Amino acid sequence: VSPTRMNLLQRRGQLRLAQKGVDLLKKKRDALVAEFFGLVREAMEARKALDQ
Amino acid sequence: MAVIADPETAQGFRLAGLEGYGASSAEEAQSLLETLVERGGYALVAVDEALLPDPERAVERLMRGRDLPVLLPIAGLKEAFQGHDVEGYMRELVRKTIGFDIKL
Amino acid sequence: LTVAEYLAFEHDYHVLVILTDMTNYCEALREIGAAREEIPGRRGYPGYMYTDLATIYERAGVVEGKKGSVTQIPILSMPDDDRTHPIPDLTGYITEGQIQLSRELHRKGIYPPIDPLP
Repeated sequence: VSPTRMNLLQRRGQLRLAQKGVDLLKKKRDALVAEFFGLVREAMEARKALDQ
Repeated sequence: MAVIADPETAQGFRLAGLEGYGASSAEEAQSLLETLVERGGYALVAVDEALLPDPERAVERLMRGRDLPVLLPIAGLKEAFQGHDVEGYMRELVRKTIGFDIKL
Repeated sequence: LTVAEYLAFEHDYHVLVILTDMTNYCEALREIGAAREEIPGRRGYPGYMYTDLATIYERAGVVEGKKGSVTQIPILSMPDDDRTHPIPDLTGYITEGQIQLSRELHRKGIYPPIDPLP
């Protein structure tokens, strides 16, 4: 990339977009883990019902 | 659907409608499982815990080409009567899934 | 270009002109420009480089009432494969298009490595 002021502004915009994407992906991962910790409890209950 | 277990409960599952097979060793159960897998049809197989603790390890390369078939570990005849606690299965599964192994 | 224009417009020839490297011409211009303390352009090239190149490129074309023609195919090298360098920029602002070669197509064994998008 040729060094110009416009390219510098474009690169800083890309950096801001990457940081926002990281912050959004962390929230998505947290939601997935929140669902997982209830799905595992349902599986645990069904496993011991199947035993009886 | 089919099941591989002890011969007594296998014919009970056959009464219930599953193509059950009797076995008491891991090698014959794995061979019959991979014999059932290769042909299209039913994708559900149930194995006792005394024959194959890890059903995915036996068909790990066929599962890489297709994740559709379902293999479910289950308790045996003697295992059911003596009983156990199912928390160990959850403790292993959480390590299998997220690696951190910790679940209070 | 004097010889080309004479041949085209005085004896009805069809002339094709090839210039090997305009980068060397720009360097030779920059030497005299820096020797005379002229106001530089964007990268040390003299500020009148657009006018000097315009007197070279704009001598091609066809003339009403005459059968001759002049066609120019200049060749120049972008230094760091850079399209925003002053020489390719001032050349593209004057000429009627460009053919851009691609190094990525050259590394794959493709000949001629003409990139159609630029």
